[PDB]
Amino acid sequence: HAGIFTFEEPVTHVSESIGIMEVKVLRTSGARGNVIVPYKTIEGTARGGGEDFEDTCGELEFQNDEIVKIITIRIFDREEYEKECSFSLVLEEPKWIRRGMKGGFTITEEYDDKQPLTSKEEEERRIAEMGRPILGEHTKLEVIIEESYEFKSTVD
Repeated sequence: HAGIFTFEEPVTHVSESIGIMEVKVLRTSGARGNVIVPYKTIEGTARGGGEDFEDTCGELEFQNDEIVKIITIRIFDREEYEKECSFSLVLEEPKWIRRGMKGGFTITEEYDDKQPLTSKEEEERRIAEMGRPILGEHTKLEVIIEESYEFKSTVD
């Protein structure tokens, strides 16, 4: 189906002393199957590797629209020195797995170990990919941390 996954808010500012932050990945259209939604933390001005934040890259399991997933990022209690440290988190191309649907099942048996599904030439590959789950239009999560940040009205 046309799956659309996006973050709650594209910018979140959190405390250094928060430990773990929580972001829900929302599904605009919904979910109906078994959808694996990968994500990856982008080191902007903040340093991963356990310095300011713990970088996290994994894949979330969105089966049905009923459930929601949360990305838990480790924010370290780092009282270093004032930086403009922020990191972004983005969602990767989500994949729809069989058995979670009804009637029509995409039996992914044509896959190539290098990277693509369509390991052939352009057999309407773009149309095939347009029939794959995607993310929202502009979906990024800029997570901002450091001693003394400004808390704006983050409201929905």
